[PDB]
Amino acid sequence: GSSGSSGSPLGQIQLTIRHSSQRNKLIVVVHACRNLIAFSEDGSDPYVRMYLLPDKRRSGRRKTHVSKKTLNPVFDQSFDFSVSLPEVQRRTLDVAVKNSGGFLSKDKGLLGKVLVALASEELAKGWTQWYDLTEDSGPSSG
Repeated sequence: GSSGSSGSPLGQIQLTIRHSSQRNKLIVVVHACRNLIAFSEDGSDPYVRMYLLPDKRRSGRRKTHVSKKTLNPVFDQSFDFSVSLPEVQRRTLDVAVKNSGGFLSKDKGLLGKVLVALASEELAKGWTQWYDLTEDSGPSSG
């Protein structure tokens, strides 16, 4: 280990995950994000991306609105996906918050991303917490 940054400079995000066994669906609410560094003070366009791993098909892509001229975007929206617990369990919810600044850049510019394990049993009830975004460097157990 090496001494470096102290805290979560990339940013964080709060998502309420709750999978009902009766409805066999996966509900995910995107309250809002904070501490989202901008590639340029001028203004960045932060946005949350939700993907049901492993499947990454570019068809079921479910994301929230893209706020402009702001670092702390707010959507407070709620999504849903018809998936049985048996599956969602061995699956993962790829949640990455990048900036849609495709203007004179030619890159996605990853600001921050965090993975969540839906292999929990306390999903029916649901929980709320701030997932501290981290760098790409990480295991992809899809």
